[PDB]
Amino acid sequence: QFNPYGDNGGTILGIAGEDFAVLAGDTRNITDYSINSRYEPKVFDCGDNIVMSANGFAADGDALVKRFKNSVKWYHFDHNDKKLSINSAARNIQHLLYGKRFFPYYVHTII
Amino acid sequence: DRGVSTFSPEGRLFQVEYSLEAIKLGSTAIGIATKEGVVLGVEKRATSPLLESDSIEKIVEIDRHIGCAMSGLTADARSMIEHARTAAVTHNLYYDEDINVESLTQSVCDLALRFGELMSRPFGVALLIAGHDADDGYQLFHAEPSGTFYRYNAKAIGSGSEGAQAELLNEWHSSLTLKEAELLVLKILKQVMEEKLDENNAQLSCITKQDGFKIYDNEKTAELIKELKEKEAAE
Amino acid sequence: TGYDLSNSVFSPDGRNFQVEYAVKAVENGTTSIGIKCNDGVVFAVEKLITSKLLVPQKNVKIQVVDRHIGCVYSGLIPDGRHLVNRGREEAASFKKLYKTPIPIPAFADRLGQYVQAHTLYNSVRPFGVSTIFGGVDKNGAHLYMLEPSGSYWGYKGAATGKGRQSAKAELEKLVDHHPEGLSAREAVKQAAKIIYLAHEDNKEKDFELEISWCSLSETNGLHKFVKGDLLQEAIDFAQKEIN
Amino acid sequence: MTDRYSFSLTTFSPSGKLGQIDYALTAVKQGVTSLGIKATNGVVIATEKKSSSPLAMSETLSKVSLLTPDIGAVYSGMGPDYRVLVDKSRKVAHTSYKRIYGEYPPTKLLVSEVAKIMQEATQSGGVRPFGVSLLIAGHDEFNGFSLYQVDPSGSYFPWKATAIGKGSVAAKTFLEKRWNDELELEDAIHIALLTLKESVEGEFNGDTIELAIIGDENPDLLGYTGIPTDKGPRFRKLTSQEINDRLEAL
Amino acid sequence: GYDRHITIFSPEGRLYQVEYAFKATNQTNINSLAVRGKDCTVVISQKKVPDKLLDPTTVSYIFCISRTIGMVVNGPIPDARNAALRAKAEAAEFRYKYGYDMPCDVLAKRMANLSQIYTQRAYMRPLGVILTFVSVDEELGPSIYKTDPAGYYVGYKATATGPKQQEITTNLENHFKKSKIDHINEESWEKVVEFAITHMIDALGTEFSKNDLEVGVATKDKFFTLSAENIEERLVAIAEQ
Amino acid sequence: GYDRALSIFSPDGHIFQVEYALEAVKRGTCAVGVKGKNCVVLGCERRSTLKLQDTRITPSKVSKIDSHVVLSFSGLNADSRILIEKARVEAQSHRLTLEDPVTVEYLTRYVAGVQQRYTQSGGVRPFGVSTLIAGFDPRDDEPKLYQTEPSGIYSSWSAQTIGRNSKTVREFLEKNYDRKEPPATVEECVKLTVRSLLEVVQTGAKNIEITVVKPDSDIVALSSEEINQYVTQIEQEKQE
Amino acid sequence: TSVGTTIVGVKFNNGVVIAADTRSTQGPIVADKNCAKLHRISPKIWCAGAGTAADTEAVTQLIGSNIELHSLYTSREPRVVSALQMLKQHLFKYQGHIGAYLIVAGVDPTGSHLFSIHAHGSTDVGYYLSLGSGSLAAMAVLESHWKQDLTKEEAIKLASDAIQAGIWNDLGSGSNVDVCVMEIGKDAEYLRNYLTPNVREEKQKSYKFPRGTTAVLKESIVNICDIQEE
Amino acid sequence: NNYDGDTVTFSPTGRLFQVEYALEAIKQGSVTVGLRSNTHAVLVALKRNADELSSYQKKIIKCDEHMGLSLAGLAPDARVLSNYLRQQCNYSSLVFNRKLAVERAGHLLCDKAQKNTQSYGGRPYGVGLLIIGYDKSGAHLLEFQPSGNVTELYGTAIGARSQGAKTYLERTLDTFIKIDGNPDELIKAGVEAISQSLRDESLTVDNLSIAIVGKDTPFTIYDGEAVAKYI
Amino acid sequence: GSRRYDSRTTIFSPEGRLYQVEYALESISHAGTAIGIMASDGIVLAAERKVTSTLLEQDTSTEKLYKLNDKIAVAVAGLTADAEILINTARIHAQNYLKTYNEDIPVEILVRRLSDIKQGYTQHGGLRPFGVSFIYAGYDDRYGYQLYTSNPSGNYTGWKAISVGANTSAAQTLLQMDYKDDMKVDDAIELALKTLSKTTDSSALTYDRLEFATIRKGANDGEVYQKIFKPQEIKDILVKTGIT
Ligand SMILES: [Mg+2]
Repeated sequence: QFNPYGDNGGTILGIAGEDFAVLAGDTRNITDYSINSRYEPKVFDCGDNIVMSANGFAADGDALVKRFKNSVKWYHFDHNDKKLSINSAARNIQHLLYGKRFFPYYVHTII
Repeated sequence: DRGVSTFSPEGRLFQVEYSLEAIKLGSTAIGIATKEGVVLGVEKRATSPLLESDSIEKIVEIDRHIGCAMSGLTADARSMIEHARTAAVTHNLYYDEDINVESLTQSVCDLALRFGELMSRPFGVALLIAGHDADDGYQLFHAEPSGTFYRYNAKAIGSGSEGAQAELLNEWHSSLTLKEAELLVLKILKQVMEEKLDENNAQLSCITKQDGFKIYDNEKTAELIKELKEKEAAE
Repeated sequence: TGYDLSNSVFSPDGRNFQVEYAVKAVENGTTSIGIKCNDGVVFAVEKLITSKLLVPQKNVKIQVVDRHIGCVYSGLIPDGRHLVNRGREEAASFKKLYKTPIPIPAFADRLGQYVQAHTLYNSVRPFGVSTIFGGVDKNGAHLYMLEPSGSYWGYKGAATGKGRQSAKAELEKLVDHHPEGLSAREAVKQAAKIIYLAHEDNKEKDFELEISWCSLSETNGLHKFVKGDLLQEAIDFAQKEIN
Repeated sequence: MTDRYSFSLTTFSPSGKLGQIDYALTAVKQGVTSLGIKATNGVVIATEKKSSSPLAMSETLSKVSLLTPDIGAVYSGMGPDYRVLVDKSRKVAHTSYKRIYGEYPPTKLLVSEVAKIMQEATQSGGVRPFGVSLLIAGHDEFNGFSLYQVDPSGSYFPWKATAIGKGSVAAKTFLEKRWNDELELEDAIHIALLTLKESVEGEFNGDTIELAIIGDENPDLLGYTGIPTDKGPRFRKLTSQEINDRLEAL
Repeated sequence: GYDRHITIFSPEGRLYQVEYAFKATNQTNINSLAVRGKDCTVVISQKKVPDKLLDPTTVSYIFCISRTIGMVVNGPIPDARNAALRAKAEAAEFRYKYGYDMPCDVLAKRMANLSQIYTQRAYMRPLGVILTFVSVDEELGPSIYKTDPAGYYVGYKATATGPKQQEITTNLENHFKKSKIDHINEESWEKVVEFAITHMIDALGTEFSKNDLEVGVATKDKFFTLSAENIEERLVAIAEQ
Repeated sequence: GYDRALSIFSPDGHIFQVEYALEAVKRGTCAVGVKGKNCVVLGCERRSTLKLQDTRITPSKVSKIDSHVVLSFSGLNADSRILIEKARVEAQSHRLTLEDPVTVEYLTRYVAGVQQRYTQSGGVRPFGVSTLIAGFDPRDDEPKLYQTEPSGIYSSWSAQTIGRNSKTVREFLEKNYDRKEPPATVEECVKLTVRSLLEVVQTGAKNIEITVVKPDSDIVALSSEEINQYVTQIEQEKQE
Repeated sequence: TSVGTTIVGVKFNNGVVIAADTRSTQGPIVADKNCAKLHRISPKIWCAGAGTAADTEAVTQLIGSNIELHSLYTSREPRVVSALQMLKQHLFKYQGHIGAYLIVAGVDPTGSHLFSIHAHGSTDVGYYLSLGSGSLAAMAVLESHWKQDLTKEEAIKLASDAIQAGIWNDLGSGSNVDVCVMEIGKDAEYLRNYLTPNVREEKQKSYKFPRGTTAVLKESIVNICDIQEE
Repeated sequence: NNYDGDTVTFSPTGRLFQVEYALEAIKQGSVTVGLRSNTHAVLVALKRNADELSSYQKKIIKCDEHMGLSLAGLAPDARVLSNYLRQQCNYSSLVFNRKLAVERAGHLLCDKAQKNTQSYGGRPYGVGLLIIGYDKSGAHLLEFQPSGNVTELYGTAIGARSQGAKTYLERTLDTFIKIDGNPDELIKAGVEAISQSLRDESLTVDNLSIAIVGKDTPFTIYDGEAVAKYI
Repeated sequence: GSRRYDSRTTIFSPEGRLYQVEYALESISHAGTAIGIMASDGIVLAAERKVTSTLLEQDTSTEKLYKLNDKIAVAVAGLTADAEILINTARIHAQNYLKTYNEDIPVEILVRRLSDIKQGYTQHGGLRPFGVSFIYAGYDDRYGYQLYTSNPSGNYTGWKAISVGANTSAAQTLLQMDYKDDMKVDDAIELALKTLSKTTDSSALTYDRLEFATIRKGANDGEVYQKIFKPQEIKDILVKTGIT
């Protein structure tokens, strides 16, 4: 039987300061007991001063980040180049994720 | 006969141009934008004295920060209002914020040219959309059945529009107060209306950042009408 | 009367006037030609320079279908592009199912049936283009010309557009003077001359020459544009003949 | 593309006339004469095989058609319209009846189905009415022998005897004088041949006349033996020789 | 007067669009003829290549529909190829569904039914063609069945189509009045082709070279068209007696 | 599907199909609505060109949409049935989802919305019907009376009439109806409604129908004799 | 599918013969002791069915119906290969869910034919075939006595002997032998109950009851007539 | 005349009048200019107001970081076509990690407009577009007509009185094509070009709209006081 | 395109009338007269066949009177083929109701359903309306004996006595003159035949030109019987009432 999911390992960490924020992640990508890559970037600059990581199944992780980056682009087109605030980005990502409620993106997302 | 989406030899869509004629027959609606708020006012124009005039609803809320006035075939406006309200609420659901006044207006205007042989004809109503957002402050837009929308410092639509617009040309300046705008709408409505203006055949409304969109009570408007009469008799 | 107001209506003559009116749009277009040579085909077209602001060599008119077929047309350019887009879909599905690239006669009928279909209903307009097309397949070289009615035949030489009468006369000379055949390189030279000669019907504005070819020996049976030195050589040959 | 004619092409005129139906009936009037006569023990339907060319093999053109083993049809008007109606009538006898009840439809109900198809071409979008009138003869256990006429409007009527097409007015008068409720099948055939001769100009023989009957069961035409209840079709097309034999006793 | 633009009845009960489609049939100015032998069916058609720039091998109005069935068309080539493609599809589908080769008369009926639909449905125009189908059927033998824009079809002992069909028809009628049989009593198809060409020459009053004719021949289990050199051999035999 | 735009704008900015639908309303029998202080009365004209009619079974002019709201109309009878059915379905749908019966304004807004939709949808003509919708909101004692028309506009009325000769009865109502003091009782309201129809009707016999709607789903249709007593009393006061 | 049935088909000189037993079963219980398993597709094309009895009957009637319409459309007598092609394409489409296992035989203008067809849509050609739960018993007889150039009388004998092997040795088969003979240039002859080797012996006792044996609570006339006049 | 009722009807001379009437809407529109060098491509557009209280209608729309256009005619039609371009630019990036070539963008717009000229029920687009972009083959300028005809040019102008600007660019051709690595001088040439199409009115601060794209310059639109430098 | 040939069957005139409905009613005015009369103990349906022939098989013929179920029947005026389309739909609706509720469909509910179908063809679809007017004669246990009529507009009304088809103005006046509320079926039978005899365009009213039906509780005890009269039975009632 075909299993549409996989586990690419990885660990990410987000901390909010008083006037700053950090999003960190290891660069190792794996399946089972093998290393796929020692440097595969996992945390991404998505524009509008937002950084994002979708950790877990890397195919879903890459798909989500890609669709959110795209959502930032179209937010600018549709709303006169208005900056996407972090709270608005968060609500948007909820809808991206819940859209696949019955076939989920197998990731834990942090922005 | 001929297509509903046909161009004239001058390069204009027949049906759109004809709907503009229906809007000219509509009751007058006026909007004035200031740095203290945007005022919206309409002529109710009841067809008979037995018609309860407070059931005439030509000023409508779209969201807390966006109001709207109409002129022309007002039954056509209902689905436009329904769309506007849905778009405003949907954007808040998707983005946890207020929608920009321009974006709301653009969403409404996207419906306009969706006619052919979609709906069977253009809308026969024009809208004055007024509101406030953090990026561009107080705004007033004129949404037409052509799909075009212009931003205005002040604008009149309906049967008394060209006389009213000439009056708005002279009276508007960038330092108008909200109170000054209220009286100005009342003054110009009184000028172009057939019947004598009072609190039952005319309606006022405004949008401010603090209190949002508010339709004025007949008692509140009646006082502003009395204030207008006295200041015109003052010279 | 009124028989000419609607497509697919037979007049009392048995004619489809809307198709005949589409031909008028074709006759109004620039001159395009096709020459069938010994092991391939050559296509050429007149491109009117409306203004100095047109970037030279950029507004390419001749189109490739698959990798072995060339198409050129006169009349409404957008209609020609629509026909080629369909032709590309037809060629793709043929190769998908049957593996082998679409033979030129097979391809000719695919375009023919599609153009003919636009004469069956009043809800569509006929194509405002005549298309000259062809290439090399397993049975050798083939040249076709397709009209707004959907009518097409195989040709030794073909011409359409405003200077078609001039071009046809030139093509007829080549057929008579070369019963054994014409080489691909000769056909390119001759194509350049014929377009230059046909430009007398469009003498007001100057023009740009565009040539392409498919040849078994010269291009390995693939469609290629004539560029650089070979194009200049053909232009020189053409300019020498008009003087 | 798409059929964009979703509106009726037949409509009421100010006088209440349905123009396209009237014009369809005019096309039927121009058609070659066909007739039907009902006897006590059978029904006969007949028409002229108006051959368009002598090089044409008129046997390959069947104007009289079997619909079911006990039901036959003939027409006057547009042949191509008749041919497609026979295809639809044959199929509907199976789809809306035989595949449900395991038996062939009675004459009146098959006629009803054909009538419905013709009615729909009078009201549906983007079509014209059928330019034919049909005469349908048949037999079934509970209704016995019957003969029906179906018109372009979809209206149908049962007849003792009738004629349609070119010389129908004269032919119907001829049938009124000859018909009675005691006719045997051979008498009806004789009257059919007499009536049909009046409307025929040229040759009048078994090769230019098409004639069929609904009569006794034909076990010789069944194609198999062994089932007592299956006794064969009641529809039988007369041969060229069988017609000529009855033209000597004419 | 929109009853002349679409396929609805005129006050006289006529379909003008069908009548005008019959007129388009003769637009090519080509005449065809079909006859039956003992073992074969032969169809001949005039071939006219008016332009020297044309490839004459691609100019044809005879089509190989299936292995057994051939079709000659009288009318414009776009409609001719429309009918040809459909007939080929119908004949192939028939064999797939019913497990035996589609008969000539059945294909004719099917195409006639399709044509009938165009005379009743408004959105579809009639095709301006007359289709003559030929074969040697496994049940009926040599067969000629012809279809027209009205949706009419019938079998023929022999037939002719085109601007000068009447002259050819009468010529054929007169021959069969003499012989009193429904076919050309000849063993070989070569001689049946020679008969067909001879009687077209007599009827039209014109001589033919090898490039002025187009010939199709149906035998048991195959239909095929003759080359220019095959036709030349036929013309030589005609001239030598 | 049939998609033809039947309702379209003309050069002068008019939609003739909507305006011609109003002409169908003008032809329809007269309907009138009058609201008192604690009731609403719907009066309807019955043309006496049709006798031998069976009045038990013949479709009555006033229809209950719910137990608390009624609808009368002028115009095409067949068209009105479609609007009545839709309204009745929506009334039950509202009770099912909101767990509260429709307000008179909501029901009016729905019917008016359906009418508007039929003025800019392809392949359909407008309803040749204007309606009077009357009743009381749940747990409310304030009378409600609304009017709709083919275009889809609607509004509230102290008193209103529609149909043939409605110009005449509106004339009567405009001079006889006082807003500061509406008909204080059922009697006064029914009397004023019958009086308004008597300006237009002909014989006060089986030509006048009267339906009284009171608060809390109290709806009753008056009989021939009850109405006949109003007709009698009105003319006896008139002989003076 | 339904376990049961013995059916055979045998080619001979100038035609083909099919035969079947007459037992239909529901589990171990005999539902009908004189079932008719020989079905007619057209006058001279007959088939016999094993497996799900409703499916064999239904698929035969459907193709038989379409074969009749095809025959009328083409003005030609139906061919066995047409019945075969229509049956197999229908069955293949339903992926075996229509549990029809048939032996199809007949004569047509092309000649005499004998085919088998299996529920998933595969077909086979042969001179002798057997299907059903008693097919192995039947095939044993066919493999022992079949030869080339059988006469009509020899083929009927062989076919019925093969069915008898099923009747006696297979529990899914029993009762009688039905036969249908399809000869070229002749009417097909359906021989219902060609053999009857299983008549029940007379019972030892009559079980006719004395009248009034059964206790009755109520009696009433049932109105089967329509609503009456007057 | 009898042949202008719909787009599906040719005239007896082979003309499509509905398309020609759509072309007429562009001529009524406000003037806009396009020109390019080998490093940059520039759009200059004269915006039109309804009256003195109204805003000036925006003329320039961004399609991607490397592409955008200016419009003349029906503005809603430009919104439809620009939305389609945005999607196509976006599809190319998402699926192929590839910036959409300006020439291919022109082909897509041609085909989209063509379908509206051959079918019943529809209408042609009533807008002209000037597309500029910088891709893997340098700077580009395209002119789109709703007939479907798309043309690659060094410079051009569309709208009312566009002929004056077009003649100027035809004279200046040899000068402005050489303005490489100097954005301000290329815009100056565009502002001088559009000035040849003005009558009675002149270029003010809310009147003028300028866009630029180039080698190391994302597509950016200048309005308001950002264009005062060029007035 | 196709718009050119569209008659637009569902539009208002400037006067607010539906063209096609009005023209369909004009068609119906030429159809044979049908009359329905309701009495206290039953309903009568009487209708005139249109100019017949001596060769028409009358005993198997039906053009006017149709059975919808055991309790409800209709008289037809207009296009017979159009009527049969609607009649079959009505027969199905009655059975749908019987299956759903296990009770016979009340007369009005059936009438409303058919009338709504007619209405639809006047408002949407772009098709011509049905050129048919019905008289419905039926019984249910709520309202008892009922007469209705419907026409191509989809409008329906209830009646004590009514006519459709030709000469309805003359027929309705004659019915209005002689009808009384306490009338019985046997009296109503006579009125219907007398009215047809006076309004007919034929020279004389004979059995072969008539279709006749009664719905009576003259069925043995509390139940209803439909009686479609045979040709001989129409001949007898014509003699009984003294018309022939
Ligand atoms: Mg047609």
